[PDB]
Amino acid sequence: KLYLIGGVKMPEGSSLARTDAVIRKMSEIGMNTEGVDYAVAFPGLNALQFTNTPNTGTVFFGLKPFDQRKHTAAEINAEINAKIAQIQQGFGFSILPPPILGLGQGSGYSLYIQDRGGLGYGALQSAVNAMSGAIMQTPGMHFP
Amino acid sequence: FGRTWRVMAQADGPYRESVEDIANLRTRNNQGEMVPIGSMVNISTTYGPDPVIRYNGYPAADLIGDADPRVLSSSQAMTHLEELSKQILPNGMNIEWTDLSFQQATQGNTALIVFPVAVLLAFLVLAALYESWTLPLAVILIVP
Amino acid sequence: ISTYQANVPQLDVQVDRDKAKAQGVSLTELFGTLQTYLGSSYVNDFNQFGRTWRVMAQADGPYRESVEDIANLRTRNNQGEMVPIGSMVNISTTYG
Amino acid sequence: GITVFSGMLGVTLFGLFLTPVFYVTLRKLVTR
Amino acid sequence: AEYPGANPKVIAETVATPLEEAINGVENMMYMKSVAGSDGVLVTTVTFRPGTDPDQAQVQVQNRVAQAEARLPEDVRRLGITTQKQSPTLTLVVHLFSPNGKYDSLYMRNYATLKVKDELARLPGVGQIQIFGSGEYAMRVWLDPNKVAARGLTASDVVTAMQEQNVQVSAGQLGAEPLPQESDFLISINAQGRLHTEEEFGNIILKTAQDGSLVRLRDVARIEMGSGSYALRSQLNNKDAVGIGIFQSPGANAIDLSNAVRAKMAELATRFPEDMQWAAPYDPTVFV
Amino acid sequence: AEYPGANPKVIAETVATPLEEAINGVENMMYMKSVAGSDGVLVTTVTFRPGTDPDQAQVQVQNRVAQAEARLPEDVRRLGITTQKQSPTLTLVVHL
Amino acid sequence: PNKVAARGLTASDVVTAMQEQNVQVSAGQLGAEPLPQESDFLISINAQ
Repeated sequence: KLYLIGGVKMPEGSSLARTDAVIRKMSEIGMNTEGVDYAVAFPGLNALQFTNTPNTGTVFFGLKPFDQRKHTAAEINAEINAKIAQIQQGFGFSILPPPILGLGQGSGYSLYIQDRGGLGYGALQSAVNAMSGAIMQTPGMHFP
Repeated sequence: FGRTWRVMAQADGPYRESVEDIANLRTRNNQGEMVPIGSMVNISTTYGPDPVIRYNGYPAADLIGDADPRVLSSSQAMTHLEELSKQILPNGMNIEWTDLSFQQATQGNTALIVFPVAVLLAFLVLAALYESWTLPLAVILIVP
Repeated sequence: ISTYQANVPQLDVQVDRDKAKAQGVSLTELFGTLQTYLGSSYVNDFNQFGRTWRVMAQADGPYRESVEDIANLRTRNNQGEMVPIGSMVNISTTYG
Repeated sequence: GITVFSGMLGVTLFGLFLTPVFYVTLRKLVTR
Repeated sequence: AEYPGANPKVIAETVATPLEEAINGVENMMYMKSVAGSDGVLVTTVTFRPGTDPDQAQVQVQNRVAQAEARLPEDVRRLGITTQKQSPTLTLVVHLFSPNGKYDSLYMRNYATLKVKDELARLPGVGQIQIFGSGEYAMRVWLDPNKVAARGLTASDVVTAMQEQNVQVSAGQLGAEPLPQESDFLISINAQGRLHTEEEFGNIILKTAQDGSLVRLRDVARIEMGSGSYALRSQLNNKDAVGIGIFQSPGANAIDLSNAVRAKMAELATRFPEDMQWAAPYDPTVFV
Repeated sequence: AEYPGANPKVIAETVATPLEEAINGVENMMYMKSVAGSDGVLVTTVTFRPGTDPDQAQVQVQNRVAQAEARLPEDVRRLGITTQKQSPTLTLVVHL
Repeated sequence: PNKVAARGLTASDVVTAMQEQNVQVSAGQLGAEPLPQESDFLISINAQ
């Protein structure tokens, strides 16, 4: 869809200044990569929820027309996702646009881990860590 | 400018940098003087969730990911995630699909109703038009 | 035929904040007197014939007909005395 | 495009050789 | 909903839960979600089955909110709760930027809020207009705790002073009907007590000092106006720009909304100041 | 809406303008008109295209008024705002 | 009522005390936006 969706998740308690420094690095990486037309950055804006959060960011990477490049969107996304993985300050990611515009924030699956038993936020945090590890272990799946 | 705007009062930024700034705020006592509030409050560090997400009336945590199409499909990924849910998530907690994944899970075996019904409808129409029970069989046998 | 008209006389009553402070009359007391004597004041409700009706407080007609009457309204200052409000409001006429 | 192109290519080759066989077999079975 | 200064846990416990209790059971509701952030803003999204009337869904949800409105805290109640039909994903982003960096963060952000937002929000098919990273345009009195304490005042004293010195009063009319004899003229009376400018607010009297000098508001606080003087954070390419987000209403045509916004922005660019330019690089509609 | 004692100018500013701000932008709207008199009563009329359902538009306009509730002054707030579908022309008059 | 009156307290005195000692206060964060320099951390304050 001639654009990609990227974001960052800095360590908890990070100020907006730290998030902005990493976001400016992702925008430089994206525009450096061939086939990327522009980079729209929104530091402090959560990618998956569109709510303000100090330790999160959002970058939209525009793509040139299909005839102007010899790489598909998936190849560009994989190339960017590999380069932004070298940033040690915070966790970075990039995903493809959702198949249906206006339904979902990005391509792939989407789920919520509900806490219907009152186990508390600590137990809910542990399940997310356990779930991410298992998904990473499964071949053919990226890190959620 | 012919509009209406609000009025807000708050301490300036520099006077809210560290914990010592909180303890140095001054409040009037009964006798009429001003004393710091640090002698009447206790300040300590605590961990908590930010942001707090609630899905369908229960505390929840979102999860978004993607898989390599040449290794795992969307339908396969959803099924693999469900079996991990009943394996890892403790009792009282479960996953819930959202966005396109909700539509993918909600839809039934839509191929399993229309395909046999359409074949049955075509067979009946051919029998009615051509006055035979075995002649339509010569036509619908090429559908497989 | 047009019902529009822009030459309707109006009265502008400006409250001199610094003068009121020197005179010793609080703004709340000053504004409340104008809001009650001249403008209608809604107090509370009362019940008659099984229904609820409002209770209104306002100055009578004879004492509400001239600029001098507005200047003759009396407020309470910080010393507890009665003082006319004509020495803190700049009553003026305007059109609209 | 790949679905309908592959399907029609297979149908044309299979239909030209199976439909006459299906017609003859069923008619002979009925008239048996 | 907005709860200024409240931590996320309090917002979810005291605001999100009462709203969810009133919102559940709405017809044709698929699922609902609430996100409460440290900024003091709670966002609740209610998703309905496809084919549901967006207008009927909004009024039903807005009526449920009005019922729970009494359970909410006073601070949340005072600011108000906004219910709008709105696509949860961006439809088109309009960027305001200075090619040579003539203007600062304050100027462009104020321009977008004051002279861009209202024009865009009037277009048909618009669900919500959001300036990313920009606060609301309002008075902002930045108190100095040391100066206020030295003068012999508290935070409550300062707040109460400006609450009573900026009030609106109606003064009736002269020659009313209760006169014993019919009057000849009827003149309306105008009593004014409001304030409009920073100097007027800076002239608010707090107390009379022991030397007889009147302590004004400007003596202890840094009075400021605007949508926020902090540095620009939104970026276009790698420069600094103001990003305006447009969310379409459900059922509205995406193509027409993109054309309408672009057409209006062309008209607005006619009266743009020098070295002020606009662009819309991010637009999924052009792919459609 | 009602504002006892307020002149037509302020009503058009602090009452009519906030309402028009939140009311503009309803579906099938044709034109609007607001009148603020010296009696302290504000009347705003929103006219839609023929064939529009009056019931669905009536709740929408009332919802818009509720959205701008906080902007109104407290004096107007305590009296309330009435939103009703209504023909602006007389149908029948009964004389006692 | 007998014990409240014995202490010299009225019903209004008791009600006023309870609604002024059980209140919700919001304390914002530290190192907030209007700083003149970029802060390294931002921590919320939970005043209960």
